[PDB]
Order: sequence, then structure tokens, then C-alpha cells
Amino acid sequence: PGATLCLGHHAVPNGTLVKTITDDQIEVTNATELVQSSSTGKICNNPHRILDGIDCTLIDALLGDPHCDVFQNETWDLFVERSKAFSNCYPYDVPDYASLRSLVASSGTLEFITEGFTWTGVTQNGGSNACKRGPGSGFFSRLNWLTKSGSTYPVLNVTMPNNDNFDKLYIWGVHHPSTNQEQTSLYVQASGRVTVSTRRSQQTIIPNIGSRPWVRLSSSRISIYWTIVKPGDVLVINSNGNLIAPRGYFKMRTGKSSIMRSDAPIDTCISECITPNGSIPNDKPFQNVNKITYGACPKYVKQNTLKLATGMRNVPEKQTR
Amino acid sequence: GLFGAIAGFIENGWEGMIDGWYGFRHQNSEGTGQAADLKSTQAAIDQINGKLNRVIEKTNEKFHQIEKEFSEVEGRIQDLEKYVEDTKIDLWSYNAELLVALENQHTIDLTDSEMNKLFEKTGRQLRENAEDMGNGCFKIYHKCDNACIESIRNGTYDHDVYRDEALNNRFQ
Ligand SMILES: CC(=O)N[C@@H]1[C@@H](O)[C@H](O[C@@H]2O[C@H](CO)[C@H](O)[C@H](O[C@]3(C(=O)O)C[C@H](O)[C@@H](NC(C)=O)[C@H]([C@H](O)[C@H](O)CO)O3)[C@H]2O)[C@@H](CO)O[C@H]1O
Ligand SMILES: *[C@@H]1O[C@H](CO)[C@@H](O[C@@H]2O[C@H](CO)[C@@H](O[C@@H]3O[C@H](CO)[C@@H](O)[C@H](O)[C@@H]3O)[C@H](O)[C@H]2NC(C)=O)[C@H](O)[C@H]1NC(C)=O
Ligand SMILES: *[C@@H]1O[C@H](CO)[C@@H](O[C@@H]2O[C@H](CO)[C@@H](O)[C@H](O)[C@H]2NC(C)=O)[C@H](O)[C@H]1NC(C)=O
Ligand SMILES: *[C@@H]1O[C@H](CO)[C@@H](O[C@@H]2O[C@H](CO)[C@@H](O)[C@H](O)[C@H]2NC(C)=O)[C@H](O)[C@H]1NC(C)=O
Ligand SMILES: *[C@@H]1O[C@H](CO)[C@@H](O)[C@H](O)[C@H]1NC(C)=O
Repeated sequence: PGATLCLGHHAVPNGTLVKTITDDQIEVTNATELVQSSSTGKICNNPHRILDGIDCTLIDALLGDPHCDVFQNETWDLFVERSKAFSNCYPYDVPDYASLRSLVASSGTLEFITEGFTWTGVTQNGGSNACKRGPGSGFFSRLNWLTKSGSTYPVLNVTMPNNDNFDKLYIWGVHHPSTNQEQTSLYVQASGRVTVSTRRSQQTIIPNIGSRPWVRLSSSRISIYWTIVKPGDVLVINSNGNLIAPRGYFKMRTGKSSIMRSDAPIDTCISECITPNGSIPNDKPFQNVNKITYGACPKYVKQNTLKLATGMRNVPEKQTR
Repeated sequence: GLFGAIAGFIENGWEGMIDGWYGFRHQNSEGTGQAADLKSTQAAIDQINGKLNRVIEKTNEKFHQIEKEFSEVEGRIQDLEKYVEDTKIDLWSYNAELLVALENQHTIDLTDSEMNKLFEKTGRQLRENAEDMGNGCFKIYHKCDNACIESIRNGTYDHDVYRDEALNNRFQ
């Protein structure tokens, strides 16, 4: 009278299908998901400093659209631009909008230092009913509309050296009147010009007289430009008309700041990774939520699921039915 | 699998075994019983936990990047921005697909391996006192009471004790 000893392995009633070298589907005892495919719908307010733009684009906040004055001197790790946002100041354009938006978004700050520019022989602080500020007409907070004094617009020629140890960002512009009457009425000279220069670079913009579409009470436009001035360099502004002058400079930082377009509400929670769909967990290596991400995120992939086998081959006993 | 134990010479698994991954089933004078093997079970799990921690190993923290959605048709520069991102995603999609394929092929082969390692270890314990039936079962050629079975399972079985008894039963 002997004895038998059988070796074997476990199995489970509910197995999981996985992919391998040789099989597109094959059953295992357990697997785990490597693609994060869902979000809370909400952007967690920690650990990143989230700044909700609300009614404002970063650019309108930069310039100082009156309804965006609450963003003066603000800072962020992630500026969040909403689809509901609108401009409500003088109508403007930014040649290379994308780049100004990017470089500011990256800088992570709207810190503005006012400087004492001396505009000899011109009227300052021009305004418009396009850009109301309280009951009366107004203008962008960080720009200074210059028009004639008496009946003359002299050659403006001013300097502002950088004796700090940080880069200065100057934001300035040029006014494009709709009619020749307007050009001369505001600036005397029939053709203006704005030349903004440092030691290394220069920008010269000729204004262009012509109607544009009527937008917030005006067929005119202001074009926006920027000049960065390095430590030890100098800024020169030379204009005989149409200058929209800076009031100072924005401070520039470098770091982890960015910008995102999203209508997800901001909530109280902690999530390292942010998408426009909302925050997502980062325990998995991959994600299918959105290619746009910010922070410590899983890598975006096209697959909505990838199962990593965490168990042997599942072999249930030979079924009689 | 590469070793052909799991889904191979062992016809199927045991839904009954809820206390381990690999193990033993016996029939002797005193009845039948089941016990899981802790060492082989732990080796499979440790290796799988090992690779799991490696795969979920956080890398990748990105802040300011490029824009990836556009409200205007712009042409060349935007074509390039899209192409760069589309190129990236396809390459990461491939790395993901290959990763799981390789990992899962290997997970299956290594669990198959551990089953085989336990089987070969057990056969070696029994020396000339048992024979491989060919289905993952050894026919032992002697009286093996529950003390004797547990000796095989906890690794203390002396084959000399039962050798003359067993050798006789094999060739008679
Ligand atoms: C058919 C017709 O009427 N054509 C336009 C005419 O409407 C237009 O007049 C302008 O109308 C707007 C409202 O739509 C403003 O009221 C303009 O006045 C102000 C302004 O508030 O914007 C007054 C303000 O004091 C001015 N500021 C300075 C610093 O000069 C500004 C400013 O000059 C203009 O915004 C410059 O574009 O205007 C009022 O003039 C005229 C104006 O060019 O054009 C006809 O063709
Ligand atoms: C417009 O404004 C700018 C800046 O305010 C003026 O530039 C300055 O021009 C003067 C000469 O016109 C330069 O002076 C020179 O300085 C050197 C030493 O650095 C000296 O050796 C020379 O003998 C000479 O005097 C000065 O460097 C220069 N500075 C800058 C920052 O540009 C410009 O003259 C103004 N022009 C008009 C028409 O108003
Ligand atoms: C934004 O912050 C700056 C400082 O980073 C403020 O500028 C100071 O303003 C005071 C009061 O007018 C001046 O006396 C100082 O000279 C400025 N500081 C420096 C370092 O130049 C500015 O007032 C802030 N603005 C808002 C709206 O908060
Ligand atoms: C995350 O958000 C994007 C949109 O912001 C979702 O993708 C869009 O939805 C449908 C397809 O399901 C399409 O009509 C859109 O064109 C898609 N846009 C893009 C850019 O692909 C996406 O499904 C959301 N994912 C989750 C998990 O919420
Ligand atoms: C199987 O893996 C899942 C994750 O997909 C996990 O929740 C669970 O703990 C595992 N189950 C067993 C029986 O080990």
C-alpha cells in the first residue's frame, strides 16, 4: 500500500485577459491597469499655485484691462484661462500673441515696477469710452496713451537704463488711427513712428491709417509689442507720433510656471498632475485623459487600457458543461 | 509557457487552493489533504512585485511645454507643433504596447518556471523512493503517513529511512 503526491498551482473563477508576445488575448489570475483613463473633473488647488483667470486672459491681465485689475502683481504655477473670458478695453492685437503669452506664462508673475518716464511736451494718460474705469473713460493700467500738448507733438526721445541684476520686460504699443483726420488731430504729424531699441536689438513700427471692424466703440486699433532689457543694457524709445508708452517694466522670473485652457472648476484637494479635464492621479505610468498636462503626470498614450499581468496563467479545470 | 508545467503537463489549476500559488495534494493511508508551498509562492510574488514597482516608478514631471490645441489655422509652424506631439504620442504608445507584451510574456514564463522549480526540487528529495507519473504527480512507493508527507513539504524527508522499503516495491 503506497501513496501519491501531486504538485500543482492555483486558479480563480474570474480571470483577466492580457496581451503577450505570442497572444493578443490570454487569461491570467490577476492584472493591473497602467493607463489612467478618468478624472475627478476638478483641478485640485494643491500643491501647485493655481490662478483662475475667470473673465480674463493672461494678456488682458498683463495689459491691465480694467475688469482684470484684480490680477495686478499676481503670481502662479498654473494660470487657467477660461472660455468665458472677454476683453473690454481698447481694441488691440499682438503680433506674435502666442509668444508674449508663453513668455509671461513661463515667467509666472505680473509684478510691475513703475518707472519715471519723462514725456516732454505731450499730454499723458489718454483714455476712451471703449475702456471704462469707474464712470469715466479709461485705459490699460500699464500703458500710457500719449497725444499732443497744445498743437504740437515733439520728437519723444527717452532712456531707461537697467541697473538692476534681473531682466526687465517692457510692454508698449502703437496706435493705428482709422482716418487721417484722427492721426493729425491726435499726433499733429500725418505719419507717426515708434522705434524701441536696446544695444543689441531694435524694433521700428510705422502706424497704418485705415478702418478696422467696429469693436467696443472704435474702428481704431492698438498693436502690442515687447522688449526685454538685460542687466547693464539700456532702453531707448524714440517716437514722433502714435506711441502707446510703457509705465514701467514687468519683473521676469524663470521656473515651473505655465498656462492652461480649461473650464474645470478648482476644488480643495491634492493632485500633482493637472489636465484640462481636471486633475488626475499619477500612480500609473500612462494616461489616456489628455495630451495637455501639467506637473508630475503619467505619459500620454492612445490606448485606453493596458493590463500588466500580476499573476500566472489561469487554468480552470476541464468543464463537463 | 517555456517550461510547460502550467497549462502543460499539469492539466489545470486548483480553485480550491486559496492560501497560496503553488502547493501539494496527497493521498495516503490516513486520507487526502492540501497544503500550499510558501517559498515558491513567495518567489513568484516577489518577482512580480519587483517588476510592478519598476513599471509604476514615477519619472516625468513637465511644466511649460508647447501648445497642442489651436483656435486658428496658421500653417507651417502649427503643422510642426502638431507633428512633434503626434510623433511623441505614437512612440510612447509603442513603448507602452511593447512593455506590457514583454512583461506579460515573461510573467507567464517565470510563474511556469517556479512551478517547474518546485517540481524538480520535490523529485530530487524523493530520490529512488518515487516515480514521475508525468502529470505533475509522483507515485511514492511506501507507507507515507501524514508525518512523512509534511516532512516532504517542510523539507526534512530523509530518503534513506524509506529506501529499502521503496526499492523493493518498485521492482517486485
Ligand atoms: C460715422 C461716425 O460717427 N464715425 C466715427 C466717430 O463715431 C468717431 O467718434 C468717436 O466715438 C467714440 C464712441 O464710439 C468715442 O466717443 C470717441 O471719443 C473718445 C473716446 O472716448 O474714445 C474721446 C477721448 O477723449 C479720446 N481720447 C484721446 C486720448 O484722444 C478718444 C480717442 O481720441 C479715440 O478713441 C481715438 O481713436 O476718443 C469719438 O471720437 C470718430 C473718432 O475718430 O471717427 C469717426 O469716423
Ligand atoms: C536721444 O536720447 C539718447 C539717450 O538719452 C541720447 O543718447 C546719448 O547721446 C550722447 C551724444 O548725443 C552720447 O554722449 C557721448 O558719451 C560718451 C561717453 O559714453 C562721450 O565720450 C562722448 O563725448 C559723447 O558725449 C551718449 O552716450 C548717448 N547715450 C545713450 C544711452 O544713448 C541721444 O543723444 C538723444 N538724441 C536726441 C536727438 O535727443
Ligand atoms: C506691485 O509690487 C511692487 C513691488 O514689487 C509695488 O511697487 C512699489 O510701490 C511702492 C508704493 O508706490 C513704491 O514706493 C516702491 O518704490 C515700489 N517698489 C519697488 C521695489 O520699486 C507695487 O506698488 C505693487 N502694486 C500692486 C497693485 O500691488
Ligand atoms: C478630456 O477632454 C477632451 C476634450 O477636452 C475629450 O476629448 C474630446 O471628446 C470627443 C471625443 O470623445 C471629441 O468630440 C473631441 O474632439 C475630443 N477632443 C480631443 C482634443 O480629443 C476627452 O474625451 C476627455 N477625456 C476624459 C477622460 O474626460
Ligand atoms: C488583483 O489586482 C488588483 C488591481 O487590479 C487588486 O485590487 C487586488 O488586490 C489583486 N487581487 C488579488 C487576489 O491579489
